[PDB]
Amino acid sequence: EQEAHNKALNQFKRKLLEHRRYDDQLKQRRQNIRDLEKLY
Amino acid sequence: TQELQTRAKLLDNEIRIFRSELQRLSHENNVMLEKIKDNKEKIKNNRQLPYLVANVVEVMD
Repeated sequence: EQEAHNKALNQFKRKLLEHRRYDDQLKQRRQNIRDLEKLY
Repeated sequence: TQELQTRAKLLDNEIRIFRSELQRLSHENNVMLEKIKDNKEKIKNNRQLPYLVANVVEVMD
């Protein structure tokens, strides 16, 4: 509440939720390049 | 507060690696789907019927 260090940590918890959203995409798109590279 | 400040200083650089790496994989994964359609048009031309029969007397292996 009073502290201005809680406003600093809220900006980086929106980037941390984006890092969880990005992990599901990156690991799924990387496994699709490994399957298609054995066919290739 | 020192432990939480060091988590915050690291994520200023980190969101740049994730953005640059999702763009690399999505353009590479568009090129892998086009490779397997292009080579398959040339396999299907050679697979054309008719074609002789044989058997394999030996695999040298």
